[PDB]
Amino acid sequence: SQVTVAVRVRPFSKREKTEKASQVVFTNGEEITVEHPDMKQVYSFIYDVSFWSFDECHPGYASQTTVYETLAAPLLDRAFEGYNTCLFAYGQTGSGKSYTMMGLNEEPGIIPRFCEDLFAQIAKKQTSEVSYHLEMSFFEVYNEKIHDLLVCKGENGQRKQPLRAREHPVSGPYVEGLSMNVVSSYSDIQSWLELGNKQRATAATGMNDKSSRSHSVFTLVMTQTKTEVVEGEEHDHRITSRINLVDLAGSERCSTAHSSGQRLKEGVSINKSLLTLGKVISALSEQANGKRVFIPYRESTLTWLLKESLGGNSKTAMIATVSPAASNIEETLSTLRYATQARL
Amino acid sequence: MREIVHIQAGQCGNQIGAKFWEVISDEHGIDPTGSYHGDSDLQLERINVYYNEATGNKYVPRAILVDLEPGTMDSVRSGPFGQIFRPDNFVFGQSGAGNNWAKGHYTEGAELVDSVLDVVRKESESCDCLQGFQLTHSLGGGTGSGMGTLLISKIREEYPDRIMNTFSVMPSPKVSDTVVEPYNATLSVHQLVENTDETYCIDNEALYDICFRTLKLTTPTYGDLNHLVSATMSGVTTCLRFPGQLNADLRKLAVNMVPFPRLHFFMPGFAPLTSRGSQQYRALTVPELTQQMFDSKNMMAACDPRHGRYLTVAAIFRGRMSMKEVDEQMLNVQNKNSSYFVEWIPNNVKTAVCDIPPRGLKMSATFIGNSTAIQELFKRISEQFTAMFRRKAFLHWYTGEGMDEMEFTEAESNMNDLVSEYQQYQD
Amino acid sequence: MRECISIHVGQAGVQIGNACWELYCLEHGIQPDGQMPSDKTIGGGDDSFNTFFSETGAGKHVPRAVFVDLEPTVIDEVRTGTYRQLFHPEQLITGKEDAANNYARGHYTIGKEIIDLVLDRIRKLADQCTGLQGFLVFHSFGGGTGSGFTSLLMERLSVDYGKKSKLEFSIYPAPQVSTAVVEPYNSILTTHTTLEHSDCAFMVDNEAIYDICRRNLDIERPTYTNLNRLISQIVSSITASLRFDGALNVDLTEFQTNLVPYPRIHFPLATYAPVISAEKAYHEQLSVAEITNACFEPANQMVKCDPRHGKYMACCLLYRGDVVPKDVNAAIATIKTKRSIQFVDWCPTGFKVGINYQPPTVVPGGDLAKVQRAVCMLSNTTAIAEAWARLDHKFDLMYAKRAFVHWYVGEGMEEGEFSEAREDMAALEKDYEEVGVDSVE
Ligand SMILES: CC(=O)O[C@H]1C(=O)[C@@]2(C)[C@H]([C@H](OC(=O)c3ccccc3)[C@]3(O)C[C@H](OC(=O)[C@H](O)[C@@H](NC(=O)c4ccccc4)c4ccccc4)C(C)=C1C3(C)C)[C@]1(OC(C)=O)CO[C@@H]1C[C@@H]2O
Ligand SMILES: Nc1nc2c(ncn2[C@@H]2O[C@H](COP(=O)(O)OP(=O)(O)OP(=O)(O)O)[C@@H](O)[C@H]2O)c(=O)[nH]1
Ligand SMILES: Nc1nc2c(ncn2[C@@H]2O[C@H](COP(=O)(O)OP(=O)(O)O)[C@@H](O)[C@H]2O)c(=O)[nH]1
Ligand SMILES: Nc1ncnc2c1ncn2[C@@H]1O[C@H](COP(=O)(O)OP(=O)(O)O)[C@@H](O)[C@H]1O
Ligand SMILES: [Mg+2]
Repeated sequence: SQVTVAVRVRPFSKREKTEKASQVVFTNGEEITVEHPDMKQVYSFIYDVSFWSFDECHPGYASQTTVYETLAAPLLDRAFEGYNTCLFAYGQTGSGKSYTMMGLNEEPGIIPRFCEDLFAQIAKKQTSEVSYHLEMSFFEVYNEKIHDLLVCKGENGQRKQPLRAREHPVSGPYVEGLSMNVVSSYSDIQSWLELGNKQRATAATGMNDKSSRSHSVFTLVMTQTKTEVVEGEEHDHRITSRINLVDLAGSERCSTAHSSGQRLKEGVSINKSLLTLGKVISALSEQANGKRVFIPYRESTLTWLLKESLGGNSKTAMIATVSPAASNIEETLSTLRYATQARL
Repeated sequence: MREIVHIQAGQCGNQIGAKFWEVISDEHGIDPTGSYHGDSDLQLERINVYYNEATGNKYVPRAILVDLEPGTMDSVRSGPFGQIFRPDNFVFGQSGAGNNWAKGHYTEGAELVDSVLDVVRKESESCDCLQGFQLTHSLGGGTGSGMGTLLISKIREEYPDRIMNTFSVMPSPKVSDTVVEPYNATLSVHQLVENTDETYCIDNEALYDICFRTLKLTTPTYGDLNHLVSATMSGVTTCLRFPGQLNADLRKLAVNMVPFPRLHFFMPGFAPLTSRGSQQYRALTVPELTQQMFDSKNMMAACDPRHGRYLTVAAIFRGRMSMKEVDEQMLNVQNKNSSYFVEWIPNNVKTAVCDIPPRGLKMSATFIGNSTAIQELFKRISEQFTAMFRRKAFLHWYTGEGMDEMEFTEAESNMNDLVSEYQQYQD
Repeated sequence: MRECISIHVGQAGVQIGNACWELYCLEHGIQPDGQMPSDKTIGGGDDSFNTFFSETGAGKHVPRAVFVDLEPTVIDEVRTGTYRQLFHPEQLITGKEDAANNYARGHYTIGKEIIDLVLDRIRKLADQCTGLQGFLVFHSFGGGTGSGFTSLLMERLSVDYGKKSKLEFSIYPAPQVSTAVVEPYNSILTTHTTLEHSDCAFMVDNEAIYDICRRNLDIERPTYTNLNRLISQIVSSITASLRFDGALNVDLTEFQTNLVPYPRIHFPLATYAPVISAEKAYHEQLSVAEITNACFEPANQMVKCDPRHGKYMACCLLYRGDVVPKDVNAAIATIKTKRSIQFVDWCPTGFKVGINYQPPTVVPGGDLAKVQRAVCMLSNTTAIAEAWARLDHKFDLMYAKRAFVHWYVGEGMEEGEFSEAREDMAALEKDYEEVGVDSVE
């Protein structure tokens, strides 16, 4: 039960290239400094992993292959071992999060590499005796209420059913009424994810207008039928593995952003949720050292749905996208301090 | 102005509220005909917190009554202080709960909760600014557990921003006036901790012991017991009605006394309390009251705090007194008895003072405490529950009314997780 | 021609105001109805001085202040009390709901819906003023109103007005004594924002005045009325040169000019040395020497902070009554001869002096005695860093378990505004250290 926290600094965009915006964050190997332009002082942050993607020729540059091969493939092999995995993702609008997990049509992220390497290893490991079968799911959390995204809504005030979570004693928590759909190639995943992210809830306070106001979990349950009892050869014990990949929303200060009504609730819940997650992550990094603590999964929905993917003999990974400009100096600080507390 | 809506369910809630109003009216100068016959003018400045106005200087309380057998509402009507209530708020039905949490939550409670919310919306929309709700119900039973928790679930959706307390009468270890106490209490805790802000766990063993040892009474009936719960209820909302040197309200206490949201079950207490004979030999001062408050033979929780640690404590005083005495005494408590207070909260205490004491006393005090020892009050039920649930003793009266076994294991695991949460801060 | 607008936030603010304005009404002869018999007796004078009290054509005098609490229980004692005919009925009784001892609720959620009225009334008051110099705010750390609404109001005022003094008499939390678990968080979040706006932020501590009462005045069971009167005496000693005629006048542009070396270290301490009763009012000479020696005496300070654990950067001494500068020169030389009182190596002067002729007034139903002379001292030290560190340790104990945070983020706050304030307050503690270092060649 070890959780790894990482960071990836994005390189300058064309706009902030032209405006000659100032660089505030620098790298010394595994330490990352943030320097207020020259104002008074600088803060220094340390993480288990650090990806300096600011310009191409720096040593320690982090191509997408490096991000996958360092963060994800351990999740793959630990899943084939038979255990479960949870990958997180945090970053405010304009940090390089969509480029990271999904990517572009010529610059892959984490998800396509994950699925493609998965099906390749399956189809080469598939035998006359062994077999495999995968099933997906994709849902969201909005104001501590669950919603499924694979459904094609009609026309209504809202075709968003607030499903309820339950606690089966053996398997643990689950969602009542969750659409689970089979998969054997990655295109079948794209066909669902495009629809889902089209059905994801988004809103505009005054900033970038298409900003997510909800959490989104993409889960894959994978089965191993390796086991054939030679006494009669009809099926026996069987392994199952859960792989959760969750895209979160931003902290969002509610004062600088003079918000009202539904734009406040949407933000309050997200703040609460992230805090709960923080405590969990912290406690697990305090749990590996060998102490006695309590992991409060029940103070949030996202944690209660994922009690079994984090705790126990499972793996967890967190990556935090940050922008190096000077305009976005408060947001980056928030992100880095969040991930630091996730480290300790 | 702030405004409380007082819901009350079951025999316990009816019989507690009928005394609570009997006291608030005395404090504010109201008579059982609704009329005002007081002396002081501060009794009317903030009468909008509990009462509403009417034509001939009448004052009708904002009380809602949600039983399911008329046998008790008739006793309130056919009583001393029954006429002041609004007859359109005496909600009731028939086909009683049979002391079953199922009937009061799914079958014979869903058929009536709408008629209750119809009154709640009337009495809430008619307010300048509501602060929150209140409730008085008994776990272990039926109606008060089921319909109460259902109304909580339905009020927390409409009014999430506002406050929702519950003066809950928890079961007792030794005595048991009902045989299905555990199964109902567990399912009520499963629906309270997610949907409450500050509840006050009460146990009748503690009140019998208070009535026997301290007040030195030989024939304590439930009227003499609820006479204490009324006092606590009144003390919580004193600084919301009367002035003070350092005022307070419900939200202040809920902020100071709830470090984490799942931990809002409090042990209450009231001081002074003396036998009629022994009132000539006691000095009415702050330290005597503090001694009586932090003693374990006055808390209503039926739970020894010395077996745990005080996460947070609140003291609401009433009378012309000093602000040095309170601070000094509370610091002395934090320092001497440090083993009963956490260390990652340096000051585990707070204070409120009102300048207006009760009708017959020169000083009064009220005590609220969040203590880890409360796990004993649930660790017991989880023994009674599972022993009965290991082989499904009285369960066919619950399934047959539209339930399933998973709904029991849910509540069991939640209650146990709460135990483990309060144990984290014990050693 | 010499005006100062007072602002009162919270229970602490309003009660300090009910003391201060009683005092000011007594000094100037104003009755609680706002009238004056003296000006109709002889026909002259400006005893009801235009620094604090306005005037209209009916010989009435209204104060230049405004109250606000976000809770109606307090102001409704003023509206329904002995001083009801004095205040303009525009007192903010916005008693929908209180802050619940939460900075987040007195900054964004409930802190709006009031603030615009406050700004309107302050403009209405300033437009009635000619030569305004000051905005004396009285608030209290620990509370939600005094922590949040004060910060927001000062944010707005540093834009609307700008090159105007904005002082602050706050109730700083005690090291042991306190009336809430959430005192630290609110304090550390207030000092982070009320450091770039304010110009001089005085500070007191109720533990110190409690110690003063049972050792100077001989009161073993005091109450807040016995403390806010001393605070009113402080403010009167501060705001007397604008009212009464004296030798060495000292306005508000001089306190901020001779006690703030650098713009971040403007947190001084106060003392009012004669706190004796009418019995001990006799048996004692009460000369300038005794008093000035009492100001630098621990156990007579108003913040629990031993200055011998630090150094003095500057100190202003404002005297009242029968005083001659010869005695002040003597006493300053005496204090500079001593060795327990360390002054920095970059301030040999280290002394501003102010003298006035009007002695203090005696409030009936009071505790203090009549005296022919009185004194206030305001002193900047490097020692008050100790209290900041004490509070920061409590912060760092609770914020690690992430206790009491969900009540804040449930009211419009993220988790980063905390760590932005503990790292902003962990630099001022370093500044007060750097200033304490003797220079080197
Ligand atoms: C002169 C004197 O002190 O006599 C007391 C008295 O003997 C004592 C014992 C009173 C008495 O209380 C009881 O008799 C009692 C009996 C059973 C269970 C609980 C109490 C008293 O009735 C209580 C009564 O005080 C009050 O009534 C309070 O205002 C109380 N009033 C009511 O509850 C009330 C009930 C029904 C109708 C109208 C008012 C109250 C307490 C808290 C908040 C609001 C009101 C007074 C002076 C006394 C007597 C009369 C003996 C005490 O009452 C309280 C709650 O403080 C019980 O111990 C205290 C201390 C008093 O000394
Ligand atoms: N010296 C002095 N301190 C006071 C007085 N009243 C309150 N305080 C202090 O102020 C602290 C908290 O402030 P509050 O009394 O809650 O007033 P507030 O700032 O408006 O807080 P809220 O009412 O909740 O918004 C208390 O802990 C007291 O220590 C007073 O009259 N005199
Ligand atoms: N304190 C108090 N407890 C009561 C009273 N009447 C019943 N009880 C308790 O309530 C429990 C049974 O609850 P019940 O009255 O059946 O609630 P209901 O199911 O809603 O009617 C028992 O454990 C009793 O001890 C009362 O008047 N006062
Ligand atoms: N490692 C990288 N190399 C080059 N460009 C990047 C990298 N990471 C992010 N970017 C740029 O940053 C932008 C991120 O925009 P967007 O996808 O809206 O971020 P987010 O998904 O966090 O809102 C992309 O246009 C992309 O070109
Ligand atoms: Mg207040």
